[PDB]
Order: sequence, then C-alpha cells, then structure tokens
Amino acid sequence: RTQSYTNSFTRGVYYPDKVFRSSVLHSTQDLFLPFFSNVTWFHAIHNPALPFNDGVYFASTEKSNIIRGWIFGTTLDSKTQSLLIVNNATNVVIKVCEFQFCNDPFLDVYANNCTFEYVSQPFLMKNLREFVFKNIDGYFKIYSKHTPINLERDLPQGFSALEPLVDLPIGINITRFQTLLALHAAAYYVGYLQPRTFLLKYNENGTITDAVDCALDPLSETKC
Amino acid sequence: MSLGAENSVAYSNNSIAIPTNFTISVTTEILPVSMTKTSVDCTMYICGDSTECSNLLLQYGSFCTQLKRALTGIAVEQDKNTQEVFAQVKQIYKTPPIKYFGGFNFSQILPDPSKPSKRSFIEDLLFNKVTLADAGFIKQYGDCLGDIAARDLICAQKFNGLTVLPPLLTDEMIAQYTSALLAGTITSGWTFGAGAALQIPFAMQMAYRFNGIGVTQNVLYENQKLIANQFNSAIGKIQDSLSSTASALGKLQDVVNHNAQALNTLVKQLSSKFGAISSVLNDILSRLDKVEAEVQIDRLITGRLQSLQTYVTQQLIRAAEIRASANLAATKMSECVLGQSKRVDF
Amino acid sequence: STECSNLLLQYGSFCTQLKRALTGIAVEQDKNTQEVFAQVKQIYKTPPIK
Amino acid sequence: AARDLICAQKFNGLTVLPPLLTDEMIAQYTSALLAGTITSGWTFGAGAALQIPFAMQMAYRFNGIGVTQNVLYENQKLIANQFNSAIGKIQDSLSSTASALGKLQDVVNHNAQALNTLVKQLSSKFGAISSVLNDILSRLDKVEAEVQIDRLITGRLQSLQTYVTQQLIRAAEIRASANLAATKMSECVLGQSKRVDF
Amino acid sequence: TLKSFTVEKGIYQTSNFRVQPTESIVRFPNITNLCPFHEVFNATTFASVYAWNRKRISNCVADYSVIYNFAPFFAFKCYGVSPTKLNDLCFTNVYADSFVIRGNEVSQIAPGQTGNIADYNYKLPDDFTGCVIAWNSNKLDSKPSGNYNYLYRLLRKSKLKPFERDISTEIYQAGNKPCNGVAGPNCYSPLQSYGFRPTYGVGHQPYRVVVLSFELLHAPATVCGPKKSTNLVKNKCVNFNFNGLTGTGVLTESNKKFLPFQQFGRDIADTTDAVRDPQTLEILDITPCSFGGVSVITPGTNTSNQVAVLYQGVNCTEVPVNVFQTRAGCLIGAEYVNNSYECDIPIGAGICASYQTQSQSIIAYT
Ligand SMILES: *[C@@H]1O[C@H](CO)[C@@H](O[C@@H]2O[C@H](CO)[C@@H](O)[C@H](O)[C@H]2NC(C)=O)[C@H](O)[C@H]1NC(C)=O
Ligand SMILES: *[C@@H]1O[C@H](CO)[C@@H](O)[C@H](O)[C@H]1NC(C)=O
Ligand SMILES: *[C@@H]1O[C@H](CO)[C@@H](O)[C@H](O)[C@H]1NC(C)=O
Ligand SMILES: *[C@@H]1O[C@H](CO)[C@@H](O)[C@H](O)[C@H]1NC(C)=O
Ligand SMILES: *[C@@H]1O[C@H](CO)[C@@H](O)[C@H](O)[C@H]1NC(C)=O
Ligand SMILES: *[C@@H]1O[C@H](CO)[C@@H](O)[C@H](O)[C@H]1NC(C)=O
Ligand SMILES: *[C@@H]1O[C@H](CO)[C@@H](O)[C@H](O)[C@H]1NC(C)=O
Ligand SMILES: *[C@@H]1O[C@H](CO)[C@@H](O)[C@H](O)[C@H]1NC(C)=O
Repeated sequence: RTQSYTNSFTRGVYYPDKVFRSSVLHSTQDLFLPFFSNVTWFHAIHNPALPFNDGVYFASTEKSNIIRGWIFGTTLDSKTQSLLIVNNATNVVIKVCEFQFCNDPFLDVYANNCTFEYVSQPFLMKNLREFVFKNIDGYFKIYSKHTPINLERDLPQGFSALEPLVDLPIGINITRFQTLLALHAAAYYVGYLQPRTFLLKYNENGTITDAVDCALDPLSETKC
Repeated sequence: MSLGAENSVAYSNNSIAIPTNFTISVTTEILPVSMTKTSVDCTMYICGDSTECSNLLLQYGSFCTQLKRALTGIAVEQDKNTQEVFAQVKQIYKTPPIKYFGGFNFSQILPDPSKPSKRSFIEDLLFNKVTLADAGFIKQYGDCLGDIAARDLICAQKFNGLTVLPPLLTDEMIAQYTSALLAGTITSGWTFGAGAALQIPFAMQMAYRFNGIGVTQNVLYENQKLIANQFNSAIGKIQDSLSSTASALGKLQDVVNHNAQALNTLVKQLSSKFGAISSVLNDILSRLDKVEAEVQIDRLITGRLQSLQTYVTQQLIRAAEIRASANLAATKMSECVLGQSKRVDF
Repeated sequence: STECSNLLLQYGSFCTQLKRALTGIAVEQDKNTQEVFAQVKQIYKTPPIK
Repeated sequence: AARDLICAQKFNGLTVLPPLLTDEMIAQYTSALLAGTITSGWTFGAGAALQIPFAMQMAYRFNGIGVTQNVLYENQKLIANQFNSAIGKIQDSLSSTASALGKLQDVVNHNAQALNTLVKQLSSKFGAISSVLNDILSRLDKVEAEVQIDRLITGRLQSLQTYVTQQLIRAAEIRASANLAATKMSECVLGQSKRVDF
Repeated sequence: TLKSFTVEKGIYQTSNFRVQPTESIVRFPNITNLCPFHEVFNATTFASVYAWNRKRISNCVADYSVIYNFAPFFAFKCYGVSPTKLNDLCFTNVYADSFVIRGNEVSQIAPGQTGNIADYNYKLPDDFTGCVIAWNSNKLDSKPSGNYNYLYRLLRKSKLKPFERDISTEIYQAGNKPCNGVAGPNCYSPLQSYGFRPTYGVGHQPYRVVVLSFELLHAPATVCGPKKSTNLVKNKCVNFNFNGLTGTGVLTESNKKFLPFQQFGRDIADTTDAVRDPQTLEILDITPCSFGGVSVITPGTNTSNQVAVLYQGVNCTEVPVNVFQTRAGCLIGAEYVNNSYECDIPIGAGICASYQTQSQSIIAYT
C-alpha cells in the first residue's frame, strides 16, 4: 500500500457522555485526537498490521462502499476469538470469531469458543465518514459521524461532532487491527488518540460547535 | 519603562517665572460607594429541601446564624454608605427657571423633564456606560418558572438559595439629591453648607473663588467671557470623552464584576464531590443505607460549609474596602462641593 | 504525586480563588508604589550650581 | 553550605515575585520631586514648574505661617545654620540607632514568618499515619491511602486558606498606610499644609 | 429567632416559605420478564478462574429478595450500593461473573488489590460498583482423591487489565534459552490444579463466587424490578421518581432538542434540569416549586403586638405556604398611604413603614 502524511485540521471531536448540556463550556479529560496532528493517508492497491494505540480515528471517503470492516485483535489467524466487523449492507456482525484469513484479509464477494454475538442496524450506510474506536476497562466503544464535504483533497476544516452508536464489553487486549476491503480503491485516513484535556462549547441547541485543546500552544492553555 | 520626559528648570539667584495667562480645566474623578446586597439560605444551598441533610446540619451548631448576621450587617452597611455620601443636604433646592449664570452653561449637568427619571445628559451617559450584570433586585421567579431558550445564571442562583436585595434609595432619589446639591452650589455657593442658603450672583461667587486661590478679583471681571468659554469647552470635551472612550468607568465595573463572579463560583462549588461518591444528594440518599449515606452527606456538608464561609469572609473584606472608599467619597463631597479646598492635589 | 492530584481535583476550585486572591494582592502592591511615588509628570533635574 | 530556608520555600511551591519598579526608578522619582521642590517651590505640583530663588521661596513659606517676610531676610544666616545643624543631626541619629525604621522591618518580618509557618505545616500529620505522602502511598492499599491523603489534603488546604486570609487583611492595612503616604506626599511635599500635626 | 421575649423596632429576616408537594409520581419502563438468577446462582458446575463465566442480564424485572433463597451465603458485600436499596433505584445492565476460588483468595476479589488472582486471573476495576457473593462449596467441589478439574495460572509476562480473560496456554520462559514447546529446564506450564480435599483446613476450602456488576444509568434503563408505575401529572409541585432518581418539583412540557441517544439534562451546578419519560418518549423540564424569604416588620413589644409580613421577591399571587406590591417583594398587613414621612423602618426600593395614629396601625409610605 501507499502511505502519505496529512494534517488532521482540528477534526475528530466526539460527545463525551450522553447528557444534554446547552449554552455552557464544559471541560473533559478523555482519549481525544489532538489538534493539527499527523494522520496517515493510505491508498490500497496491494498488508502489514496497523498498531492499535489507545484508540483509532478512522476516516473514509468511499462512495461505492468498498470499505467494509475491521479485524481488531492480536493474532488474526484464527486460534482466538479476537474481534470482527462484517457488513452485509442490512446488518452488522460483531461475532467474535474467525473466518480463517491469511495475512492479506480480503473478502470474496461475487463456533470455536464463541463468547459474544451481537446483531444491530446497518453500520456503513462529499461522503466523509468518521469513526472512533476505543478500549477502556474491557469496554469497546464506537463513535461515528457522516459529513458532506465540498472537494475531496484532504481532511476539511470545521467542527463535526461524533455521536456514539455501539458499546461492547469484550475485545480483550486489542493491539493490532486490519481493515477489510472487498473486491468484486481505498483512500482511508488513520489517526491515533491520546489522553488529552478539551474545552467544549455547547450552543443553545446542545451541539458541540467549537473546542479548545489545552496542550497545543500556550494561547490554548490560557484559554483553558 | 519610561518614567517621563527629561526636564531641566533654569534656576538662578535672581530669576523668577510668572504666568501671564490661564486655563480652566474640568477633570473627572470616579469613586465607588456601595456594592450589591446579598442573602444566602443555608438549607436551600447545602441541602436543597432534604430532611436528612437538615437534621445532620442541625448538629453543626450556629454557623449559619452568624453567616446570616454577617451578611445582614454588610447589607445594612451598604445603605448606610449611600446615605452618608449623598444625603447630606437638608432641603431640596431648585434652580430658577431662567438659566443664565453669568455665561456658564450648566445644561449638561442639570436635569430635564423629558425623560421620567430626571437625570442629566452626563448622568445618562454614565448610567449607559456601566453594564449591570442583571442583579436580582428585579422580580424574576415568574420569569425563571417559565423556561425560555436556555437556563440563566441568575435563575440558577435563585434556585440554589442566593438572593440579591434591592437598595433602599432608588436611582431617581439619588438623582434628586444630586440635583439639589447642584442647585445649592450654583445658586448660593458655600453658604448652604453652613446653614441657610444665601443667594449671590455667579460672577460674584466666582470672584470669591478666585480671591480664595490668591488671584485678585479684577482678573475675573476683565476676563469673564474667556473664562465662560473655557468652562463650556471643557464641559464639551468631557461630553466627547464620555461618548467616545468606554474604559474610564471600569472601577465601578469591578464593583459589578466581582459581585457577579464570586456568586457564580458559589454555584460551581455545588458541582464538587469533596471526597464523596456523588455530588447529588438524592443519589447518595438512594444508593446507600443510613450510615454510609450519613458519612457521604457529612463530607458534602463540610465542603459546602467551607465554601460558604470563604465566600462570607471575602465579602467582609470587600465591604471594608468599599466602606473606606465611601468615606473618602463623603469627605470629598463635603469638602470639594460644599466649600473650597486649599489642600493641594485634593 | 498523581494520586494526590486526582483526589485534589475533586475538591473544586479552592486553588483557583486562592491564586486569584494572591494575584490581586500582588497587583495592588505595585499600584500602591505607583500611586505613592509616581506623582510628577517630568523628571526634573537640579542645576550644576549648588 | 546547608539547606537554606528560601530554598525549602522554593522547593515546596512558594515564590516571591519582584516588584515592577526597581529601586533606581524610585530613587529617580524621589530625586525629581526634590529637584522640583527645591528649584520651583509648590508651582511644579500645580502646572508648569516656575523657577524662584530659595530665599524668596522661604519668605513665601514664612508668610504662609503668620510671620512677615522681613524676619527671614534679616536673619537668613541663622535659619540657614539652624537647618544645616538639624539636617546634620539626622545622619548622626541614623548612623547609631537601629530602632527608627522598625515599622518597615515589621513589613519584612511578618512576610518572612508566615511563609516559615507555611513550611512547618508540611510536617504535621492531621490525624493520618504519617506526614510523608509517599510513605502513605507505599504503605497502604488504594482505599486506606485515599482516606489518609484526604486527611492530609484537608489539613494543608486549611493551612493555605489561613495564610491567604491573613495576607488579605495585611494587604488592606498596607493599602490604608499607602493611601496615607500618598496624601502626605501630595500635601506636604508639593505644597504647604495648615493642618495641625499633619 | 431572636431568642428573646421582647423585640425592638425594625425589620427581621424571620424564615423561608416553600410550597409543599402534594402527589407522588413513579415512572418505570413497562417490562414484564423475570431475570434468570436461577440459572446463575445454582448450576451443575462453575467454570475455572482463568475462564470465568460472564452472563449478561437485561430487559427483565430484577428481584433481589429471591437471591438469599438460592445460596447459603453470609456476606452480600457491595461496594457502590447497599443490598437493602437494590430494589428502589435501577440500572442499565447487570453482568454476572461466576467462578470458584480458594478461601484465602476471597479477599482478593476487591477493587485496588494485588496478589495472584487479582493480578493474573481476574482483576476488578478500581471504580467498581456492584456486589460480590461468595459461599462455601466443600460439599460440591471436593473429592477425597482430589478435585483437579479447576485450574489457575501461576504467572504471566504482564499484568492483567480490569475485566479481561486469558484462555491460550503458552509455555513460559525465564531465560535466554528458548523452550521451543518443550517443558524442560526453566520451562513451566502456567496452569495448575487446585487439588481440593475434604481433609484440608477451613481456609483452603473451595468457594463459589458470583460478582454482580451493575453499570450505571446513562442509556435507557432495561433491567430493574417491581416498582408500580404511577400516572404522570404536570404543572404541580410533586415528588417524582424517574427511573430511580427522586426529586421534588414541577414537570413542564418543553421544546428542548435532545439527540436520540440522550436521556437527561444537567445544570451548571450539575443537578437535573430536564428528564425523559421512560414510557412515552417525551422531554420534561423540572423546576423547583415556589419558595422565598419571609421578613417581619414590627414596632417594639412595649408599643404593640401588630406586625406586617414582607414576602421577598415574589409576584404574590402565590402567597400561602391589606396587600401592597413593592419592588422588594410584597407587603401583607400594612396599608399604603399617599403621603411622605421620614423613614422609620426601611423595607425596599424607596418604601418605608411606621406605626402611626392614622386607632393605631402600621402604615407604609414612600
Ligand atoms: C489667553 O489664552 C486664551 C486661550 O487659552 C486666548 O484666547 C484665544 O485668543 C486667540 C487669539 O490669539 C483667539 O483666536 C481664540 O479664539 C481665543 N480663545 C478663546 C477661548 O477665547 C487669549 O488670547 C490669551 N490671552 C493672552 C493675553 O495671551
Ligand atoms: C508527519 O511525519 C512525517 C514523518 O517523516 C513528516 O515528514 C511530516 O512532515 C509530518 N507532518 C506534519 C509535521 O505535519
Ligand atoms: C437551533 O436549531 C434551530 C432549528 O433549525 C435553528 O433555527 C437555530 O438557528 C439553531 N440555533 C443555533 C444555530 O444557534
Ligand atoms: C548667584 O548666581 C549667579 C549666577 O549663577 C552668580 O553669578 C552669583 O555669584 C551667585 N551668588 C552667590 C552669592 O553665589
Ligand atoms: C448652551 O446654552 C444654550 C442656552 O443658553 C443652550 O441652547 C445650549 O444647548 C447649551 N450648550 C450645550 C452644549 O448644551
Ligand atoms: C410500553 O408503553 C408504550 C406506550 O404506551 C408502548 O408503545 C409499548 O409497546 C409498551 N411496551 C410493552 C412491552 O408493552
Ligand atoms: C439449582 O438448580 C439445580 C438444577 O436443577 C437444582 O438441582 C438445585 O436444587 C437448585 N438449587 C436450589 C437451591 O433449588
Ligand atoms: C407581576 O407583577 C406586575 C406588577 O404589578 C403585574 O403587572 C403582573 O400582572 C404580575 N404578574 C402576574 C400576576 O402573573
């Protein structure tokens, strides 16, 4: 695969909890993607495993839904339960099992110590889709957002808050992950979360419209 | 930093410098007098209509009685400060309906009956420049009960037991006292501060004022129009400086700002845990049995009592500073307005 | 100590108002010195003859 | 040598900030005030500095008291010699006795002593098992060390609040004294005062 | 309040009035299933410590008084809650973790502890809420020849994070020479049997442990017990019980825009401002019902016993716990006159009161 490097451009803020707040500035201390970070743009035409380092911000712009899912885990050659995300465009299968994949994961498109199983609404529905995966205290948390962009050249400028979908109490010592591609090509951005303090602004409608990262530059530390 | 421009005065054994002309300069001095009067209910603040918290707070003695006594003393002291500064004149004097005072224009500082609150033009500019922080002297519980847009800070202060009391003298009463002082100063001179007001023409009064500073009174009568024009131009410059620059009243703004900000801090301390398992009293009373919830409630009671004591001590020190400034303002009103002062730089 | 800081964060904003009070005192000291000594517009100089 | 007290205060989180005006700037302001009040009289405090000879300025200051100006001009050597002896006695009084400026020494001494107290309160237990935080952290598990650290946090927070309140009251007293000194500089130096014992 | 039998002339801040609540509302979800604690607490056998069994409990009525009838335990030791209050308030999900340990290690199932079980086998989080139930099972998990069916790990390369499980068995090496799958020198298998015997001491007996971890209410609540719901009334100061959180106030229909994953709404002081009804998806604002301060204006006790009452800061159409409307509240018992005197008893924004002859009476003037 081909790697390029891109600025994050103050992007990747999620709702910290399911509590409505309006017209107030709230300070939180969570695993956030830092502002103006160094995200990695991956073009896939050819796959070593990507490290899972305290949460992953995933961004995609695939219109035709080539991108499908992720293989969070440690071994990824059966032999465990690991974690799996498979979309059938009508359901999501987060069954912690295997499919006997090699080093190149793939998906052909034309139960051995099963601990957890979950079926929900479809996951993957100017088409920038952002996800955040984190693992705290044995809990796997996923945040997501859909945003339309004007021109597809890099990550756009602005604030788009991410909303939670799915909480899972399993996954167990996740340290590597691979992303599914199905061929009957890819332009996906990967960034790494860090423990950071943020100051979030809620407007009168309860929406996060602005944020300050309290460790970027001394002006933002003064603001915090 | 630079201390000032370098100057070397030409001293000699037999050389003197004597002025040949003068200017009449009107300057502005801003003095705080009173601050906001507040009252705190401990049972609404610490407990918030909880019976068990009230029964555990009853064992802590008479802390809240002496907090209420201290805040009531501060609230009485503010009205005493305003009465000591402004209400010194005995009778409400009025100006004659013909506004001729030797060529001096007093229309900027004398009231007009156009607006309901009989204030002058400069008083209107001063009242518009200082932005109040929506104190609770106005009734707002009917407004706080009807939820519109978002929750206000003043509504949270009212719901958490923090109340702002209105002052005794309204704005029109202080304006009427000030207008009486202006009418006495223009018409009678310094004679109204020592007994009955004795009238004198303003040219003769200003000749007395010139004779008080060591200048012979023939200087005024031969330069009356120039002195009147200089006074009118200085009043117009104060008008322009008050209409243009909006950072000269900031000391009074500080008297607003702290008296909001500390109150806001006193609400934010209700969001703290102080070592307990929750900052919500009902969650503590619901999650645990009697002994453990009593321990958590004791931790919360100790923390909130400490924050309230810190607020009362800071208010007492601020009230002492405000009383010192009000005593200075009362002395300046008694010495500069009711007479002529020979104290230099006073 | 990290555990002491994590338990001190539960005590609210006593540190912020203590820091604000000390900052106000430190500003007021310089205001006192300025309002006592800096009373002249120009720095006058005595003549060489004494 | 050994561990100084100021080094312990610096290591425990206590800092002394320098003032905005250096002593050379205060000396320059004082020299400007002296040169103005010697060369020009009281006129430099009311507008432009107007020069006047010193004997004539002193005759004006005698007419300010109630004595006519013929007294000074016929006795000028006597007032000059009396002033020279009186200002020479100030140096002899200040070169021996160290008790006149003790009020200023108090402004030093309290500002040291309270700070020293703020170090000694780090040696108190406040009911815990020890005053050392790392000994509590290593010697106990999570809940018990949380209890002891809460005790120490409450005690040290109370000590720090006591220090800040005492500093606020002393600041109010110092501000009242500074207002008095500013009035004395405005009225005694820049003019002549008729107020008795001022 | 003055602690004396005679009062002087003036205004005295006496008390505070509050409108007392009348009715009580309980709002719980309409869920009818019963939780399967019977297949958790008693079974044929319990799993080992390294493969501890986790069962998810949701969408049912949780009765905790039937737990004592299933197992003969002593200590229903809970950390964030109390065992006698588990029926009133209610949660999102329950998780039951079942295993069998030795009697020395029952103290190791606790937040913030190290050792052998809490370090390498089963680690509880430091902020854990829930209960731990342990009871002796010597009559079910012991054999005279030895019970070798329960396994525990000795040591690991790294520590165990809270709520993780290790299944794979790898031969440990503590030297430069690799084991290469051979348990030779400096190569030890991690898993060892307990070997339970009835002849052993009272501290080495098997103990069945079930850890019930409740996660707190942030999502819509799914699992909680038998509290009868009450019909919802509005525009009245009532005592409400919404999903386990209690309070007193007035519930008003609103126009706040909750996102569909949100349930509550907080305030600057972190108290509940808006709530969502669990039966009908409706957003209600909680406001405290009307309260204020009450001051008493009196002359001296040697003069008379007539008083006037100032209700501070209320537009008094809401008086009970002559009527004159001032800007400092409103006055009951004082007759306003169209005159002007010197101020005797100061009240508020330009209004004072006195005791005058115009039959003696309390009058209020400007
Ligand atoms: C004293 O000063 C005043 C102004 O401070 C002088 O008045 C001005 O005189 C000029 C003529 O040079 C006129 O054009 C202005 O209109 C005057 N101003 C006012 C306000 O009247 C005055 O001439 C000076 N007198 C002497 C003797 O120098
Ligand atoms: C990201 O890291 C790469 C590493 O070589 C560097 O070349 C690039 O400039 C970085 N991007 C930044 C600092 O925006
Ligand atoms: C909140 O949403 C409404 C609904 O469209 C909108 O009219 C209003 O402008 C929004 N408020 C903002 C953007 O502050
Ligand atoms: C007074 O000053 C002048 C000019 O500096 C000088 O010539 C004269 O000698 C001085 N008088 C005395 C007595 O020194
Ligand atoms: C000056 O006085 C006249 C009347 O004598 C008045 O019309 C005018 O408005 C006054 N000037 C100002 C600036 O008010
Ligand atoms: C609970 O009540 C709501 C509204 O009355 C209804 O839509 C829902 O089906 C009910 N739930 C059950 C399990 O009956
Ligand atoms: C628990 O369930 C088993 C399985 O049927 C049964 O044998 C046992 O008696 C039950 N325990 C109790 C206390 O009823
Ligand atoms: C609130 O008080 C004002 C002042 O008299 C009155 O006009 C208004 O009707 C009151 N509001 C009520 C009673 O709801």
